[PDB]
Formats: sequence, structure tokens, C-alpha cells
Amino acid sequence: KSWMESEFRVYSSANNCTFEYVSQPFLMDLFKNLREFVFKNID
Amino acid sequence: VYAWNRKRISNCVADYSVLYNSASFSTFKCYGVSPTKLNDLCFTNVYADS
Ligand SMILES: *[C@@H]1O[C@H](CO)[C@@H](O)[C@H](O)[C@H]1NC(C)=O
Repeated sequence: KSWMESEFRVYSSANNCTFEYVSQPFLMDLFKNLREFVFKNID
Repeated sequence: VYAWNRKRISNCVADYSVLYNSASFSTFKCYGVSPTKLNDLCFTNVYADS
């Protein structure tokens, strides 16, 4: 009685990785909510 | 050796003092840097070739 992710097809290959970081594992829940994000690429 | 494994290490606190005193090393030679200075040095990336 709960959705479970089973498909991830985004990149065919991954070679010469230049960074990797994984946060701590958790559970995502599968009236609204607003998620705002600011992405800045500097220096 | 022909397929030597390489691990990329970044974005972490390297513990040189504990690492160098963990096991028994029959050979330990550093070039361009002292083993005890690494605790005070910062680097962009590390490559561990085993
Ligand atoms: C990954 O880097 C090596 C040398 O650093 C290079 O020979 C190789 O072509 C690179 N991989 C790709 C897919 O370009």
C-alpha cells in the first residue's frame, strides 16, 4: 500500500567522475507545498 | 598492477596520523611532502592507487 521507485534511466554512461556526494538515507513520502531553490555557479 | 585500482577521495577530513599508525608498513616513502605535514595541508583531490 505504498509506492516504490523502480526505474531510473537518465544517463547511458558515466565515465571519469569528477565529484560524488550522497546524503544520509531517508524515506520520501510518495494543501500544497512550495519548494524554492536558488542555484548559483560562481568561483 | 596492470589494472591497478584508483579511488578518488574528496570532500572529507583525511586522518593521516591514524592511517599511518594502523597497520605495519614494510615500505613508506613520501616525495614532495612530509607525512606529518599533511595534517596541516589542504588538497583539491586525492588519488589512492592500490
Ligand atoms: C578519462 O581520463 C583519462 C586520463 O585521465 C583519459 O585517457 C580518458 O580518455 C578519459 N575518459 C574519457 C571518456 O574521455
